[PDB]
Amino acid sequence: TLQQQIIKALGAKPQINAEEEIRRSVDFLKSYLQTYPFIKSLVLGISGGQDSTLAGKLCQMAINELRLETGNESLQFIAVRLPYGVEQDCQDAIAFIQPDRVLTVNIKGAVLASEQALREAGIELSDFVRGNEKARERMKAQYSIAGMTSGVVVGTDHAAEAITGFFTKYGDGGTDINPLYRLNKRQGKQLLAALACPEHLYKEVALGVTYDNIDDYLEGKNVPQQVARTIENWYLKTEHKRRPPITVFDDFWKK
Ligand SMILES: NC(=O)c1ccc[n+]([C@@H]2O[C@H](COP(=O)([O-])OP(=O)(O)OC[C@H]3O[C@@H](n4cnc5c(N)ncnc54)[C@H](O)[C@@H]3O)[C@@H](O)[C@H]2O)c1
Repeated sequence: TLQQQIIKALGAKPQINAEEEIRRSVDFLKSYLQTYPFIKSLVLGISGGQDSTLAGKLCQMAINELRLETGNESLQFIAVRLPYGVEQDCQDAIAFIQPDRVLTVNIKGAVLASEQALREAGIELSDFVRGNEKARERMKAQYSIAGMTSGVVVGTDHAAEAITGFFTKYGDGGTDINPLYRLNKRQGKQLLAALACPEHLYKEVALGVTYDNIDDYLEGKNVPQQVARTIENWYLKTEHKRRPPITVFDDFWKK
């Protein structure tokens, strides 16, 4: 079935062991850094939300262990705050993660400058497109930081986000390494609980579909037809976001 097909593609499991998944992600990050020694930093945008809070904690753990085990003091986890103009949740998240370094880059100026350039070209952006434009400016800032600190950009994408394609293409979807990929929303909460994360940091989505509906679907459970159809629709519609640019050799799009 299509549901079983999606579950397999995203690597989702019905249930997981929190401790095991935490270690899987941490050792994944550690192993990558050990394989490419020229990498000295992990860069991640912090928003105060569940996903980035979890990913941030895992990145700092990976760095903490590597520094102790290798004695390499040049390794660092860099948390980046990317506000659009003008924090409590972000501040609480930062206190929980305890990142080596915190940078704050206000993206408003660049976004306004981009729109002025487009306006002079005769193009006026809608609030909707502006939202994706902001996500791409955030991607730009993180890659510029990575470029100057010999780092890689960590992403927060996971199964509950990938299934609907609810991320900006080459925006927050533009990252180098995604340690949360495979986990659904509630499973992310499970890991945060095991990490003793402040409860208020992790506790609808669209067309009457909630995260519980999405997680149940990903866990192989039976959900209402209306819900299942909406989910599967979003998935098929956004396949282009989960693959590299389309070439004459691809056939996944042919109907
Ligand atoms: N109802 C909801 O809750 C809902 C629904 C949809 C999107 N969103 C949100 O909106 C943002 C995503 O917006 P979006 O996906 O339009 O913008 P996007 O930039 O992520 O994707 C749109 C771009 O992808 C390319 N594209 C579109 N269709 C294509 C196709 N069939 N083949 C190849 N390329 C194609 C085009 O360049 C198009 O401009 C996210 O924040 C997402 O969460 C929310």
